[PDB]
Amino acid sequence: SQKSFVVSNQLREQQGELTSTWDLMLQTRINLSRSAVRMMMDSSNQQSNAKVELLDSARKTLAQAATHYKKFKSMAPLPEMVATSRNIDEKYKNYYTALTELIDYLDYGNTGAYFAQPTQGMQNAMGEAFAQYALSSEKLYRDIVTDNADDYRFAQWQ
Amino acid sequence: SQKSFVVSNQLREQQGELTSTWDLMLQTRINLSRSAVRMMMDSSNQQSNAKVELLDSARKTLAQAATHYKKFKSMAPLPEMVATSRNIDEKYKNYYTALTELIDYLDYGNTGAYFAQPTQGMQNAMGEAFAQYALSSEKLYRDIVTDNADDYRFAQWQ
Repeated sequence: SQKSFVVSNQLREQQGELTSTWDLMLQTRINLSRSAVRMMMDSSNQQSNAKVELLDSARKTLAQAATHYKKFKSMAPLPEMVATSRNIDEKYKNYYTALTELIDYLDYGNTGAYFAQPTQGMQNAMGEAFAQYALSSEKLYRDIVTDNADDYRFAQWQ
Repeated sequence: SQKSFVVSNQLREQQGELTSTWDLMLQTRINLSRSAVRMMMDSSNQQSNAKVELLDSARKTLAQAATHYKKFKSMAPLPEMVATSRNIDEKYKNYYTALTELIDYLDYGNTGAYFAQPTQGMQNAMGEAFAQYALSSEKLYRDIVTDNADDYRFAQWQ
């Protein structure tokens, strides 16, 4: 099918990869918090072992998030999506770096530095960026498939 | 026309409400864990004082999740989506109930009951169900927009 089908499909797949990225960043946050609460309990016998398996689960979900994000970046943007795509990038790198620092803080037993990070603010900023992306994508998508402004070229360095 | 557009747009809106539902269940899980961790810092701290605020934030996100799910349910399924919708309902109800039970334990500071509840498997089952839904929807969407339509009718109700 059709070249507008390729373009419209691309927008849905880009959204799908960002959805997966965001989901897996949230799962990373959950896993890290589960690890932290284990480290705040009377140690060994209970946990001290669990805390490690949970931190490893956080590493895994975060690597999966980064994989989805790389797949996102592999799909050329529509020119009208470049600005919101860059805003996604800015917030993603900040939250991704925040979660990698959390992993590190817990890996060395540093719950104080874990609690000290303003993680929630960075999560919220990503969430809001992801929402603005989805608004812009959906409105372009409508234009494309009702011919109201296909575009209909990918960004490219011609 | 276009009725084809009404149907395809419906599939996308349904996927969007389920995405919002899942996102907000995960944020509930995060907020619950952030509350639980503060319930274990306890005493002076400063960090601990937010334990009730965080549990309230969890109540908020879970209620938002339920609202998105109600919106999902407001949109009549196509017959081809009924089975996977029912599977989503099952896994949603189990995970929603799990989260509410976590809330009710932390309501009284019952962190041992909170830790004992086997939440992670219900979370995972929900996640799998959402994945399966998303794949079936996308496949159906592609069938719909590549024609023929005609053709696609919403569920009837007698």
